[PDB]
Amino acid sequence: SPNYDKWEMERTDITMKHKLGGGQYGEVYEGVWKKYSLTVAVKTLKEDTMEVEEFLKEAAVMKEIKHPNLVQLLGVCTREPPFYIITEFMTYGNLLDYLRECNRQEVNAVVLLYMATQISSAMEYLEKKNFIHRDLAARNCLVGENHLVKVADFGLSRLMTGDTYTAHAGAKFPIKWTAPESLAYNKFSIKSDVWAFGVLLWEIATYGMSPYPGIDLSQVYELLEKDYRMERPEGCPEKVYELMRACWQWNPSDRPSFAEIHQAFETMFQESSISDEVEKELGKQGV
Repeated sequence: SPNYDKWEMERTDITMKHKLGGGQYGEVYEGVWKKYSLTVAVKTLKEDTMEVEEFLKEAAVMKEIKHPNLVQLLGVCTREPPFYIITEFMTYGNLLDYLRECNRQEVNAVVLLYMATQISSAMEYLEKKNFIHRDLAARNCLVGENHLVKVADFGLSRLMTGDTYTAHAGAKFPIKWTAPESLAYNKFSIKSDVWAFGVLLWEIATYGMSPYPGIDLSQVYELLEKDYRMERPEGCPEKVYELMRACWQWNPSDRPSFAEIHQAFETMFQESSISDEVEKELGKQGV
């Protein structure tokens, strides 16, 4: 069979539970895959099916990639019109929703920088293999136990060339995460995804606050096109802000690579990562 998947397993082997985002995250449910007795996340695609392209693409990428910092496929069911995408159960939900509802005393600056390190590592796997996310965001990242964050699919595609305008019409969901270049010309590149990563860095440092909050959506386009980019989050280190602002560099040719971004995280997280040379802790972000 041409649409067969060894990842495709019997739906009957899963007992569904509570919906994890049936309200405003799609038709997402909790389940348990009986033959392993492990709790799972189940995406159904029955009702509105606004983006069959994007959910079916999630299955396609997860079969071509596997890493603990990319949401790992547990199975699928694409043999049936109500398409299912089965993944791991992440305890704390989306990174966006977690940070907004988390205890900032526990989930402090030091973990927040570490999330950005895990995510830049995750993206580096994709970029190495010529995959692109083009839609990178805290809502498109997940968090589980041991403060573990991982990047997800959500419009994850193959970059291949990244030779400008590499897209498929609806190649974005969140407008405030979409680059000025991508708003004006609908053009995506690896540098347009670097913008989305910068907005994600902002989200993490602001405990999940929305980019450019309180300014009108019809004005978002205007300001981003006039080279506007978010300011330093309160409690965010200067060193991280240099990186963050660089991800929002106006010229794509002057904008940093994932190589340069990774080295920036790697040096900063070995000021914090030592966790031994610094006695009596290091770094306190209040609010």
